[PDB]
Amino acid sequence: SNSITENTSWNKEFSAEAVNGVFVLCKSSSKSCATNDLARASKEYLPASTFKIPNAIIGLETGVIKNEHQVFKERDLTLRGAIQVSAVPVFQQIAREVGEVRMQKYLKKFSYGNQNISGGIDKFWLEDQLRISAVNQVEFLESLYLNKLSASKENQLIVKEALVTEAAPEYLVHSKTGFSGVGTESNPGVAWWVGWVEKETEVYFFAFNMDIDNESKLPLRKSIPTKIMESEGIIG
Amino acid sequence: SNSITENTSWNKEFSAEAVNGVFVLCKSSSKSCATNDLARASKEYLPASTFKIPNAIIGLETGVIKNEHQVFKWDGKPRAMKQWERDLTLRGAIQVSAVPVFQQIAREVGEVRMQKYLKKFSYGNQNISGGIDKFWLEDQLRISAVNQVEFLESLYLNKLSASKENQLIVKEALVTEAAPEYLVHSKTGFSGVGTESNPGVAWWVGWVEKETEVYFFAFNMDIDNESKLPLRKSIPTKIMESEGIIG
Repeated sequence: SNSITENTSWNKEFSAEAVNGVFVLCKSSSKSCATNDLARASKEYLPASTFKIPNAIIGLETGVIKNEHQVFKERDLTLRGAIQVSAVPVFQQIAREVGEVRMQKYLKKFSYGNQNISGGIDKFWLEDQLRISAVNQVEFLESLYLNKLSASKENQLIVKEALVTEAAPEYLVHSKTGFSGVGTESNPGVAWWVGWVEKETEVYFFAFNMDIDNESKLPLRKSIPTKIMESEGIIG
Repeated sequence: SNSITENTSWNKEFSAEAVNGVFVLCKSSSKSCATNDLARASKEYLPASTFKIPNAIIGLETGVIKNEHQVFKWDGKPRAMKQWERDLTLRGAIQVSAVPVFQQIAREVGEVRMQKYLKKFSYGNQNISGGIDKFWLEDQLRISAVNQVEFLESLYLNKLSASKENQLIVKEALVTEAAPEYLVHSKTGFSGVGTESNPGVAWWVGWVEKETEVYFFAFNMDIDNESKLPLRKSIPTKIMESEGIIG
């Protein structure tokens, strides 16, 4: 069995910046998750570039992505290079070569959100038909961490290393940002930060999302979760 | 086939700190390497904890290390450093240089398998004599900075005689710095202080993966005082910063 609890110890991190959002933090050894908002933790949002995680695994499994050091046979762009920069055309052509049938098959195997890829093969992760919750993101990342997705162990290891974003002697942070855009005041955009931390022998999975109606607030997608995980003694 | 070229453009990074040492830097591949000291670049030295890289690969390929998520449990007995007195992951044991974890891996691998893999890996003089749990710390095993680059390039390319999975597990365990522009994979080593006339050796070896290019590096220096240990990272870091590789 696994569990989730709602806490209030992190509410001060959101209200100080007037941010509507959710953080989900799961400790692997205890199979326990904590969140500031159970309803928003289960609410499905378009994934935007957090979709580069399953798209990279599917691209490698289908053979569309050549290897860790060269996406396609920029010409010498590495998989990590494509995940960091926007690389809009790169993941568009990966999705096109994968195709709707195989993309649908793998998102069902991965239990990835509502699995609705309607709206166009090269932009459905932005069309707002495909949606995934913060809880679903941490479940998906735990499966990737354990090499339990329906993909080769090698391809899961390649994507795990490509997602490293911070390294310290005591921990490794794997993460991915996403941003749908600013939307409007009545219908704001969504900004994500999802990932996990390998800290000594413990592993912490996390997923953050927030309403955003101004790119001015974009830095908060990393600063709020960073402050929570620093207060928990996980990073920093 | 491979060429080693000696330049003087990094000599001030060494003379400013009164350090006798060598830096080897290769862009893309080991086909062309640059160094401050052609003779020292190929001179073989005790690997010390840089040996944890092949030892980890061999531990995984022999099954002594069961898998990626292996935890090395602390039995509660005294260890030489307090940071080793705890359960450790493979990355944890590598990052804190937990000698006793790797001594037990070496004992379980055994002399016959250890010799076989160092021959497959072309790992320096491949001399493992003197004690299965200390040959890389105080005996006759020797490897040069150029050989370290060649070995790390093979690992980067998944060309060592080991599964691709096991090479990927060790490569992720070696990550030491991450930035949007690059990942640094690296390992330090320090044989000990020796004496003023017969100093020890300190190492920093690794590689830097950028968006479209890779750089392999190996540094070693004479050291007779622990106060000089920080130079094993500061000299090569200053060189790679001046080359626009990191920072």
